[PDB]
Amino acid sequence: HMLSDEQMQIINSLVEAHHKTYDDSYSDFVRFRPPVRRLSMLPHLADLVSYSIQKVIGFAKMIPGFRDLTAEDQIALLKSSAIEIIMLRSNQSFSLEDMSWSCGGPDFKYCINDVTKAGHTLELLEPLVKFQVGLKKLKLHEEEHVLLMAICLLSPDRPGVQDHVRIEALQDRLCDVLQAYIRIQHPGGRLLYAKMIQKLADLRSLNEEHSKQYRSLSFQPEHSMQLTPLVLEVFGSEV
Amino acid sequence: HMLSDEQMQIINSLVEAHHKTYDDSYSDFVRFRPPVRRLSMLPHLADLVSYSIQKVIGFAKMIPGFRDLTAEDQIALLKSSAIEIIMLRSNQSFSLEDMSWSCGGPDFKYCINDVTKAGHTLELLEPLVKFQVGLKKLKLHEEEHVLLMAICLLSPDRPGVQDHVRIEALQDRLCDVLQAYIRIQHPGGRLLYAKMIQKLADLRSLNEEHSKQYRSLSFQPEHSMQLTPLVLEVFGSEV
Amino acid sequence: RHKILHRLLQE
Amino acid sequence: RHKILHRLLQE
Ligand SMILES: CCCc1cc(C(O)(CC)CC)ccc1-c1cc(OCc2ccc(CO)c(CO)c2)ccc1C
Ligand SMILES: CCCc1cc(C(O)(CC)CC)ccc1-c1cc(OCc2ccc(CO)c(CO)c2)ccc1C
Repeated sequence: HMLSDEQMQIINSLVEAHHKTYDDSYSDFVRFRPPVRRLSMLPHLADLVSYSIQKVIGFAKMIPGFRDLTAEDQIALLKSSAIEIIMLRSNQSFSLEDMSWSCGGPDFKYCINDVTKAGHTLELLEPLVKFQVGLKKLKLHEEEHVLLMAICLLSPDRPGVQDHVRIEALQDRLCDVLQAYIRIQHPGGRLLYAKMIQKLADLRSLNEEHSKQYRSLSFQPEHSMQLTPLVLEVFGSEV
Repeated sequence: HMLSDEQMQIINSLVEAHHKTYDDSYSDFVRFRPPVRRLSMLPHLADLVSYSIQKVIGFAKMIPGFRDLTAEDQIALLKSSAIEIIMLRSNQSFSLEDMSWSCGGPDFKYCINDVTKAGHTLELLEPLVKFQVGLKKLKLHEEEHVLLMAICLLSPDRPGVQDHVRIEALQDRLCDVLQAYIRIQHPGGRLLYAKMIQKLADLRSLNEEHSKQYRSLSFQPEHSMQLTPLVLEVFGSEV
Repeated sequence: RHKILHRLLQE
Repeated sequence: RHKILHRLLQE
């Protein structure tokens, strides 16, 4: 068959949102606390992550439907998915060659080593890199990649969610367009969709691992004082 | 007369503390969020101020007596005096020539203009600069300057203070050494002491002004999210 | 009660 | 209850 107007209107709506919240020049990175190669990277990455949360929020506010959800639900979804949207969006700059996140220039190229000095262990970094690679290999389309982020953020199976009905619908509406688009626009994507969901599944484990470690760091004020108000609030455990 | 051993032991104790918490190279400034000349300076100055709080604390922990006070009293004194210790210590880098704070190099030279873009108004900046100048003119000695900071931090007339007795004593013990030292070691300081106290008095007004403005900014999350955990905690109103 | 998240979510 | 201030004040 072929996508409909509605299905398409959504695709253009998401894609526009992403271009508007993801700067390809990375010119904002120069404004973060400088990277330093005892958690010497924590300041710079904290600022990177904080900055990213801001973008993920801006992206969400533009997803059709999300804005009509209750402020409470919006938060529930963000606080539980944000970390995953960041892992998904960071892939856009992940490079298989040097196995790293190459952003602005040389200063903003984060190796597996750099990332180590931010308070996280291989217990997370190993699977994370694994994830980035496997995903980078799916050579998804900008439309598929953008959808996947919207599907992950509109997962009703997140703690704190109230209207576990309306959201379930929205996600369903998104999941179709993806299955459709791939069927129609992505030659050789006969097995893509299924593969993309397995990725939304891996994101839960990463989410899990990061949360444990985040608590550990978060408890030591000499380390939490290095974070940002937004990072503390979103990754915090306040209800 | 002439200072005693005790009086002197304190002077060397304070002076050593200051040298240990005030880096003359300012090499740490490069690690702050870069300055940008809509509150473009807020990030860099927030980091400057946060960094300074850390130093003021380290300085306090080394003041003879302070460490024996109750953790509660230590906090009461810090939270209420910190902002003043920072205004006093910043004078060490204030330059009468260009009427600015010249720190590291050109990047870390803050004009009256720069400081405007951090969320503060002339309502505070005007008297502040006025203060810095009048004080810079007293050409105090490192021993007098260091004492003055210790006297200001050990002011018992601060909200939250419990042991309003023991502290009153410590401050008294400090105020003498200053009156003595000046009498003995500072030619032409016949009127200095009195002039220095008038400065501890001006610090209360500045403290006052800054607090009002800090609240204003602090209430707007788009601005508070730019601050640091330590700045929020110390300048916050938690009891 | 999530000061920042709320502010960023409106506008 | 002033997490950071306490940590910095000890040591
Ligand atoms: C998923 C892990 C996210 C994370 C969390 C933290 C903290 O938990 C530390 C306390 C919070 C600041 C510190 C560092 C990272 C972290 C950040 C990384 O940055 C990828 C980087 C981040 C975000 C984007 C776009 O939003 C891009 C460009 O595509 C690159 C890469 C690897 C890790 C481990
Ligand atoms: C006394 C005013 C202190 C202040 C508070 C704030 C905030 O209130 C803004 C929300 C907190 C970050 C922002 C900027 C400043 C501020 C900071 C200034 O920096 C002086 C600067 C600060 C500190 C030191 C050493 O501790 C030195 C070197 O001697 C220079 C000069 C003028 C102002 C107005």
